[PDB]
Amino acid sequence: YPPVRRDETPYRWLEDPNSEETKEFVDNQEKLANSVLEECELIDKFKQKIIDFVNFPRCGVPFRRANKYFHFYNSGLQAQNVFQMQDDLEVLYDPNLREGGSGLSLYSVSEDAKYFAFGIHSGVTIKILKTEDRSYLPDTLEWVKFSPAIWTHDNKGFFYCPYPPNQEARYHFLGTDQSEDILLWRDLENPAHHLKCQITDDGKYFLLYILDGCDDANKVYCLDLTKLPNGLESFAPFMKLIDSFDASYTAIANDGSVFTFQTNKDAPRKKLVRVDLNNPSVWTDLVPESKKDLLESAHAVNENQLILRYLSDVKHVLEIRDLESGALQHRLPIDIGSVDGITARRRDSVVFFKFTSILTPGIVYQCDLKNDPTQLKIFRESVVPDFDRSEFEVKQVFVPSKDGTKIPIFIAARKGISLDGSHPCEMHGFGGFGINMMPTFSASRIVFLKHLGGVFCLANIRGGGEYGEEWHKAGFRDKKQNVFDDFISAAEYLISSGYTKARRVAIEGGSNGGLLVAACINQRPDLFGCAEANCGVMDMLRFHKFTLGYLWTGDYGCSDKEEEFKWLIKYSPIHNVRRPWEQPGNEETQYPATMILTADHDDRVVPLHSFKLLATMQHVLCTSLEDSPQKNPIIARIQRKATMTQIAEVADRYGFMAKALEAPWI
Amino acid sequence: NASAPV
Ligand SMILES: [Mg+2]
Repeated sequence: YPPVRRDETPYRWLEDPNSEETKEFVDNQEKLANSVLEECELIDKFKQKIIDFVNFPRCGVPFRRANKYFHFYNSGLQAQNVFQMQDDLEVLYDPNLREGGSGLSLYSVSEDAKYFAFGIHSGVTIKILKTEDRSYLPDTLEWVKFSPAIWTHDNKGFFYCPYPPNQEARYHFLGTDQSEDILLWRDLENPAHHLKCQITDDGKYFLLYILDGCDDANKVYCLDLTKLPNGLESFAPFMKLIDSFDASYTAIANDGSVFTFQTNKDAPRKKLVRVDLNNPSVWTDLVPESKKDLLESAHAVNENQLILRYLSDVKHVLEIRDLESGALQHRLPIDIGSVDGITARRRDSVVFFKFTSILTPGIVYQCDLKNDPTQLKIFRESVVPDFDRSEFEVKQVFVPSKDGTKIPIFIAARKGISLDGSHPCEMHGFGGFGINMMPTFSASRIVFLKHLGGVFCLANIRGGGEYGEEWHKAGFRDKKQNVFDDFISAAEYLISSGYTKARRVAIEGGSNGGLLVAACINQRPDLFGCAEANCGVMDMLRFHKFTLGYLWTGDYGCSDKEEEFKWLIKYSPIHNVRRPWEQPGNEETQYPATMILTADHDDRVVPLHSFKLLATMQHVLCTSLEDSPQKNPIIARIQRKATMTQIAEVADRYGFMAKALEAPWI
Repeated sequence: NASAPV
């Protein structure tokens, strides 16, 4: 282990990325990592198996503009998905030709299908090309992050929500410099409010949603585009339908001024409501809140219908309903997995979506609502080469947390294995921000299952949004600790039930999921054989200061206030490193072999989090003693600055895991 | 738009 300087007046200095001492600190930990990974002889064998299982063709869900359909395609191992078009159900843009692949993050086709606006990481910048001949327009727009490009129905330009060179809502006309873009909204009073936006399917209304923090609540402003004196060239006169942060609202459809909205107002599991803009105080349930299932999303389709995607004990259910009445017309349950990517719009009569699952790589279903609304027909099916899925099975069980609450978890494993404790086990989780963790497809997970005899578990802990807003709130702010408790209880069940045994269990997560993993190792290190935390939040007292971690106080709180500081100090990972051997009746326990993963250019979760936690752990556990009991290594894998890049990382983590758990190859 | 489900 290398030398790390503890500033007693300890690792505040790592918060500066560019000093020598930090950049040499990196190199030493890079240097140490590779030395460790060199000992994990199964890295290469995993790496090749991942590549062989990922090598299958994948189609994105298609969408229609005018007479044309568009979709992403990948032949198997291309760096980045390629965007294609066709005349019925051709390359349009191939990012593998730029830098040998960054992918497209923005992609947006005009209503007439003439123009394709898209965005690349120039090191997000939006460009536009003509679909007829693939020639570029000159228009270049910078300072975009996650805003889409929303085309007006005149095909003359589009809305987008850039930051300054204080988020703004702007309109760009085709064939102008970005400096001529109309400013539609900003708020210097509330620099932290951020924006999402949308245009109604009929083209009459531009909708602007304002949000405060990552909380699921938003304002709703409506600009009627048909009542502008000289269109958007004026400058705006928003109708402020909702001007507070009390509930969430998302527009699903409108008939003239009569709008249908999804909301969580007085409805933690969500519902569809109806309001007339011309009479704004009268809201009426259209599809009431289910007291059982989360209404996750809704989409108007085939002129007069609706498709509701419900989440019901962490499985999807799709309902077809009448738009005007709200009446149930059909209900299609979905096997364990996830459907999503429903991009069909109100004047589309064929609906497409994607189904993936732990043992199912990707199916694009097509429901023609005109002709055969009953059955899902397969449009595309991906097949994992050399893999027979009927030797495996996934099942769901519910497990009691500390406080009594049920925690649903999925368990993927080989069929008919004896529950004898002898199987290596990987547990994933996230638990935060109302994010739903679905059991989707991962090729590396298959390698683990087949070539390591592994058992995999996905834990739907609190903090997520799986049982609605109550599930969320029961795992945020003062209640964050429950999330960690849920996860620990999940491992305990895997042990007691006899899938695996303490120290034969690995855990992995990213971002908040990184927090999750860091928190749990401190509190219960005797449980785990291996921990892997991908760019987590590890400094809970200071996270808010950097880049855009300020929009997570909604879910975490903040040290600034005292009541909150006291939740935080209790689980903040760097401030909770302790020698588990220095505790009574706990002496053969050490920390699991740990791998902290992070980039150099992640300006979401800044890497200081990861670095400071590494510094601390190596100190308290290893180098702070002369003959530390901590034998298990504590390293970082740092990604200097794409399919193959992403495969390398995972191959490493899995090789490390296999070493850590003494899992042999099969 | 992930390139691969790794
Ligand atoms: Mg909503």
